[PDB]
Amino acid sequence: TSPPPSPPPSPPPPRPPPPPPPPPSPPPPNRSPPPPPPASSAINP
Amino acid sequence: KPCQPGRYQNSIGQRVCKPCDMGTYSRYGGELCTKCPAGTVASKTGSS
Ligand SMILES: *[C@H]1O[C@H](CO)[C@H](O)[C@H](O)[C@H]1O
Ligand SMILES: *[C@H]1O[C@H](CO)[C@H](O)[C@H](O)[C@H]1O
Ligand SMILES: *[C@H]1O[C@H](CO)[C@H](O)[C@H](O)[C@H]1O
Ligand SMILES: *[C@H]1O[C@H](CO)[C@H](O)[C@H](O)[C@H]1O
Ligand SMILES: *[C@H]1O[C@H](CO)[C@H](O)[C@H](O)[C@H]1O
Repeated sequence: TSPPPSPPPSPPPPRPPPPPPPPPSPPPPNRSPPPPPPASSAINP
Repeated sequence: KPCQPGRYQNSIGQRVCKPCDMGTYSRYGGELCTKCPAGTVASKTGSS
């Protein structure tokens, strides 16, 4: 006698998870300070 | 009188010496504060 109807294609796995978040991006470069004012002249006599 | 250590004065005819910011030192009266050499430190602003 002939066999039965051959089975279907079994499903795939339930699929993996996603990637976690990234770290906090670093801070901007520390800005430099300004220039010293010019040398003032003598005070009033 | 000359400026005391830790102070500088880069102008003529003034009656006040100014203090040196952190990272710089100064001996007895000098025109400008000189940065600490490589390998040495100075924390405060009255650094001598
Ligand atoms: C199913 O199989 C048998 C023999 O295995 C026969 O050929 C039948 O004709 C077929 O339907
Ligand atoms: C599919 O499966 C059946 C059995 O159910 C049989 O082995 C066939 O030969 C196959 O094609
Ligand atoms: C996976 O499923 C198919 C049919 O869905 C078949 O029964 C296989 O035997 C099973 O491994
Ligand atoms: C700042 O850097 C982090 C990596 O630590 C991340 O890629 C951010 O998207 C970026 O803007
Ligand atoms: C000015 O100062 C900041 C931090 O002190 C930084 O080094 C810059 O490169 C400089 O130009």
